[PDB]
Amino acid sequence: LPALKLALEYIVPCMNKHGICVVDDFLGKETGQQIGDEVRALHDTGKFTKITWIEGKEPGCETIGLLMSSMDDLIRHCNGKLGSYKINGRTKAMVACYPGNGTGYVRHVDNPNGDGRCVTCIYYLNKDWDAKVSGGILRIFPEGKAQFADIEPKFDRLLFFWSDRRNPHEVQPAYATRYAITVWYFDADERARAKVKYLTGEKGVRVE
Ligand SMILES: Cc1nc(CCc2ccc(F)cc2)c(O)c(C(=O)NCC(=O)O)n1
Ligand SMILES: [F-]
Ligand SMILES: [Fe+2]
Repeated sequence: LPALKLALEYIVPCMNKHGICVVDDFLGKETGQQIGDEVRALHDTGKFTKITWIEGKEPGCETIGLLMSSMDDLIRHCNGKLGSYKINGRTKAMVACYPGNGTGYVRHVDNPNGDGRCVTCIYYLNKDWDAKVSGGILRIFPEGKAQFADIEPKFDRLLFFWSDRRNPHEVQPAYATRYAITVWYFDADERARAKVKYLTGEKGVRVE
């Protein structure tokens, strides 16, 4: 369970070099399947509008909370070494469902205009996923780098990449149901001025 070694000796150098880092078998089969059940259960609450946002404290979402906690640990152990960013917080977890009728997601930059988000963190929970059959590959186009990077939404896979213009990415069509959980980490300075100019933050919330 050497998270400090994983962070300093793998995640950090990997991100500084490529701006993309893949960590396989993050939480183990049992934990990953637990997350799968929690995520599929979100449907029966009618939470999906498909995406839903999870804080982690919700009843029936505590394994998701475990994942988020683990994610936070790795980031905490990195602190100060991921670029010149200073991570002071994150978003809630966004749970995405691609129904699997050829539905993907068009090429886009997560944070093109500086809303504070510096690192994207994705966990995939698709048990026995085969991208040969079911597709759903995430293709990232790292800025200036040669070829693109194809990343299978493999079960229990954790992915990190820069959120800014350096990593335009698209999700290729899914031919089976494809779930992912995403958290975005905030850089202190970028986030500070983002609250100044954008309708983001607590003030960004609608009241009845
Ligand atoms: C469903 C989904 N939505 C967004 C952005 C939506 C958004 C817009 C504004 C916001 F403020 C917050 C979120 C993504 O970027 C990805 C993605 O990149 N998936 C990669 C993957 O699953 O492999 N998927
Ligand atoms: F806030
Ligand atoms: Fe994205």
